Amino acid sequence: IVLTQSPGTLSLSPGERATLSCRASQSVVSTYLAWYQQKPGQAPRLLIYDTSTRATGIPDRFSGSGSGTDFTLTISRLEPEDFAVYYCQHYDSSPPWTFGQGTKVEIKRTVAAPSVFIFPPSDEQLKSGTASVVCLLNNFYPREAKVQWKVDNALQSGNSQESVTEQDSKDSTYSLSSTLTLSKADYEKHKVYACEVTHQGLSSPVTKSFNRGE
Amino acid sequence: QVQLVQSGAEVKKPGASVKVSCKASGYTFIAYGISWVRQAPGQGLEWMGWISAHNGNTNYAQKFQGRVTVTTDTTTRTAFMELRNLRSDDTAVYYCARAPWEYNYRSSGYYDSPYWGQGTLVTVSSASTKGPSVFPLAPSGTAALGCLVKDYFPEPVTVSWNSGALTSGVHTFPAVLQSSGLYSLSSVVTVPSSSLGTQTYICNVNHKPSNTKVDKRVEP
Amino acid sequence: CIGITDRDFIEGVHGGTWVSATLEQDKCVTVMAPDKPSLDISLQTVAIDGPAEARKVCYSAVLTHVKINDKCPSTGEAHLAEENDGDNACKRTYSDRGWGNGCGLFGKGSIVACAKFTCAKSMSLFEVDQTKIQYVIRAIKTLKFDALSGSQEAEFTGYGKATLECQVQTAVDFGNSYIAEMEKDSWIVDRQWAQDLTLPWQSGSGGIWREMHHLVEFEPPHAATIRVLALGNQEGSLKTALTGAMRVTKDENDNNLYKLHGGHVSCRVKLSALTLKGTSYKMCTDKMSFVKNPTDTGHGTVVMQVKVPKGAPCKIPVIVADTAAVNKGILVTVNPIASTNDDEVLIEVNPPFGDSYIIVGTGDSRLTYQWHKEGS
Repeated sequence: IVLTQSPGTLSLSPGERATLSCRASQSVVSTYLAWYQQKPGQAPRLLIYDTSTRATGIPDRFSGSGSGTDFTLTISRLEPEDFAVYYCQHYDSSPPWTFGQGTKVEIKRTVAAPSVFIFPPSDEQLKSGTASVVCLLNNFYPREAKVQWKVDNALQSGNSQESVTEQDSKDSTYSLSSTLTLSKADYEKHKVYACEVTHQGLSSPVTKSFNRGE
Repeated sequence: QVQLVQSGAEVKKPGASVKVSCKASGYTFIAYGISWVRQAPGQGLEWMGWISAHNGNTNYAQKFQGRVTVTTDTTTRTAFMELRNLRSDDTAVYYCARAPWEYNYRSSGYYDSPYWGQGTLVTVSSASTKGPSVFPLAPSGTAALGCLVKDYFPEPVTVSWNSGALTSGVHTFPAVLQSSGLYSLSSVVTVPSSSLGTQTYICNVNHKPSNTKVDKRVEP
Repeated sequence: CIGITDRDFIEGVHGGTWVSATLEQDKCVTVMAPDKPSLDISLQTVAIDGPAEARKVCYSAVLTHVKINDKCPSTGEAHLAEENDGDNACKRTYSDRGWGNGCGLFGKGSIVACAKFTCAKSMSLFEVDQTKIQYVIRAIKTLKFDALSGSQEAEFTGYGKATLECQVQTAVDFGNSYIAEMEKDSWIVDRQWAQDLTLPWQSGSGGIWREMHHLVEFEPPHAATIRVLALGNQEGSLKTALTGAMRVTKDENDNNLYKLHGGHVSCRVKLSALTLKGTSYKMCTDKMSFVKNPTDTGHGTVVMQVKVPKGAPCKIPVIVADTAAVNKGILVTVNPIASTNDDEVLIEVNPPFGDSYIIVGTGDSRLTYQWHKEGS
């Protein structure tokens, strides 16, 4: 019994109408589909049990539906609170709970390119024995962006970890900071470091480069 | 009201065992078997196992068959979960949820609202507590500067800028786990070029588990 | 068609001539006068237009959304908000409790269960407005009629203006019977039989599914749980209980909710002062065979069809004796004459109780039949 939740990432401005789809395997008289809302940093708040009956204290705008294998969670008027990830669970005549694969509803705005910044490892840190290069992306939209580390024109993959902050509460923007962790002996053995940035709002992929301590 | 009370925070090294409690309260616990769901950080939800109280037969997910064992305590009004040898990806938040007792399309509560308990933050990794190593990110159009809170365990850490005087353009990033088992994040601020050599910027790092408080100043 | 006899009409001094004849469905009656064309009166249908729905009996229930409240022995009685809802049916038994299932002391512990009632398939019961029964005479000119409008006028070329004072006599006395409609099939059932049914019924104004417990029974309660015995569709018990009932064909041509059925009609035609003609028929004593053997109609009458190859223009002597010739076999068929040779003529007979003997023929070539009747 497989589930199919679409769409994945939803970009709607406040006041518009939302419509999610948790496409189930088979919709029969015994089919339970609990919807959910998950804010980053909190437990899911139960939204609708069964398929369309609102939970305790859930506002009036939340309502479910069922037609064929596809179910639908509908939000009439979106509000700033209602921007989070939504889930769906399924169990029918069997113990297992099959959950949805996520649906994040984010605020939409005009595509804004990031301002790329690169930070060399602090000369104090290299005395310890590790070097971490930080490549910072600031105040961009949409979230989808790729950062590739270029160490002496060589694509390095296998030592970099990224972290994207949640959407801003003022202008609805994201940020990203890639960290390249290298040992001291391997760090100074190279010369030029950079991070290639590819984004939707860039006419040409920007790269901020810096040589070894110059 | 009607609620489920779970256990507190637990930290175990890989291969050990974890027993999470879930004390049902407010309803007839004899029916309404209690199911278990978890959440890896970033990853979505997936159901691990399920138990009943009346007709105590249980069921487990095929991936977690050989590890988990769920028990119940009728007199104490509690539902348990024992997790066997712990891997690295087993770090998650574990929830207990009210559920029907037979799952036969009409017994008792097959169409009732499933309540959820609190969180059970299980953090499994080899290492022990460590204080944070704070390193600066000095600047070189709009200027950007920040601090690198590196090699700290465990979460959380509060990076306050200028002892609370900066709230514009301060993007404190979520932490990541390195290959050594110690987190490290960055907290940067976008400042105008005129405020570089005139004002004074200090990043105030406060780590509660180690009670280590670091206030580093960023000089260009 | 079918010719009339002498005493079927009367021509007076002044005014006109009247014909009093009974017309059943698909049986014509002609009016012939010398130096004038023959007539052909055909009764097309005797039907009803959009009967009124009295109630709606459910015979296939779907029970879901089962919720329980459990009270320990001697701690009060369990209550649920679904006992007052019109969607759910509830039951109140007791479950044995003790120190094991967590209750204070021993004894029969109270428990209440409720299950949502969702009727999927339901048969409906229609009641006829006897005055609004339609019956059509296609004398070609088309004439419709009601029990209220027994007289409708139409002028024909050759006979002047004609007024037809008609009257309809029913066949089942809708004053005590219903019209049950299943998924596709239909029936005519008794009103009290349909009201003495052990099935839930929805009221006329819409109401609710009153008396749901005829279809909802729960398993005996365990410690704090119920299983619902989903009593399936009792259609297997209904279509079997509806075996010995009269059917009603829905419709073929007119429209929907236009239910056709057979019956009886009596008419009187007001024609001008004309010298009409009479035609007599002899008796059928020749060889004859059954096309459709005498079968039941449901309301006591037996219907038989016969074929007369020799000496067609005659009426068939149908005798139902106690064998001897003395008959107590009250005859329903009017004008049992043969239209043409190698044709079939319908014969409706109302035998008495017990065991009778149908007699078709005289002397040689008698078509006999026995028909046990234990109507109650």
